[PDB]
This record gives sequence, structure tokens and C-alpha cells, in this order.
Amino acid sequence: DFLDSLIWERVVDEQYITNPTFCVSDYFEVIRQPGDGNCFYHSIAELFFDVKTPSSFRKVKEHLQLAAEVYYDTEPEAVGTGISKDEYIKVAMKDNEWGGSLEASMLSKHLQTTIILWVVNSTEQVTAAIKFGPGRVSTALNLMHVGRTHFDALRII
Amino acid sequence: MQIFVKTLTGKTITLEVEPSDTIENVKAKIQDKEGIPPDQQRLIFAGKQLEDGRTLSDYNIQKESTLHLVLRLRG
Repeated sequence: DFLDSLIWERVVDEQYITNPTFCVSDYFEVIRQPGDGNCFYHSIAELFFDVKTPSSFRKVKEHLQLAAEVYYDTEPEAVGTGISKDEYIKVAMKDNEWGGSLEASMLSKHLQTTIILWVVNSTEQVTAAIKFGPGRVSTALNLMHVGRTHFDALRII
Repeated sequence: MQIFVKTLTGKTITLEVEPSDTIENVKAKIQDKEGIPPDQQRLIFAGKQLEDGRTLSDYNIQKESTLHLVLRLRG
């Protein structure tokens, strides 16, 4: 498989990177998420549960709170802020609040799946990816970072 | 002293820098040259993310070294 042929560069703590270039539609099917401010979480809800409801994202946000409780203090991305664990949760858990790499990292440890964020072009072309956890991409949760501000969901075809 | 900085899309940046320069210092130099805001930069070398307080020599970064630049991805 092509996606599994991609080599990943570990750079810190089971966080891997990779810089290919290909068209997402060739390998992935895209399931679009609304422009909520919750699209990051919706994206997880689409891939993690059987049936995705509009209120499911709160179950993954529930998991985040549980995950931050025990992982925040050892997260590399968090360290490079100077924001306390408590300072972080009273903002992340508020409605319509953006998320991304920090929460991807934490959650991958918590739900024990590996999560990937595929940075994409206005030409719907991937140019970079970050993997969180040691998994291969097929058995991983694949997310697409659309603008520099949006997340949609991806299923391997 | 020229160092190398490799981004997520595989793009390299050449940077003149002095071993005594802090990590905040280097990030500020990246903003100059590439328009990347410091608060959005993750500087990774040797298997660890650099911290603002320390200098370049505290992670023993010397001469032709290549650090990773990872953008803090939010959305």
C-alpha cells in the first residue's frame, strides 16, 4: 500500500513527521465537517464512533479532559507555552474553541489509537503530515487540515 | 555561524546565529526571515523540543546542525 510505504521521521516522543506530495482524493475519501469551531473534535467523532451525532464531539472533549489530567504536564507542545494545565482546560473546554496538534497528541495516548494530521493545499494536495503514536496510517485516525484553520475527516479507500 | 532549520513541508532555512543566542532569540530570527510568528514555532533537535530560556549551547547545537521546525497546528 502507498500510504503505508511512507517513511516517518520521529522528532520527539512518538511524534513523527513526513513531507510527501499527493492528491488526497486518490487515497482518501473526505467527510466534510461544518465550520463550527468544533470541527477538530467532530472529525474525531466521525472516525472514532460507529454513529456520529452532532453532539458526539463532547464525548471526545470529555476524553480530552480526562487525558489532559494526566498528560498535559509532559506534552512537548504544551511545555513551549508557559500555560498551566488549569489555565489550559478552562479555555479548551469552552464551546467553539479550536484544537489541533496538542489535543491530537494527548488524545492518541488516551484512547490508545494513533492520530495523523495531514496538512493540505488549496489544491487539495497533501504536503506534510504529523503522526501521533507508532501506528501505521491505515489503522490510524486520519485528519485533514484544510485552511490553516479547519479540520475534516478521512477514510482510506 | 550558519545553522539549518527544516520545516514540515521539507523546506530548509539557512540562519546566521551565535551559540550564546537563546531559543527565543533564534525564533525571533526565524520570524524576520520567514514570517513565522514565534508563538507558532516548535523547535525540535536531538529528540527534544527546545525551551525559550536555554541558549544554543545548552542543547549542544554547533555549526552545521539541522533543527526541525514544526508549526503549532490549530484549527
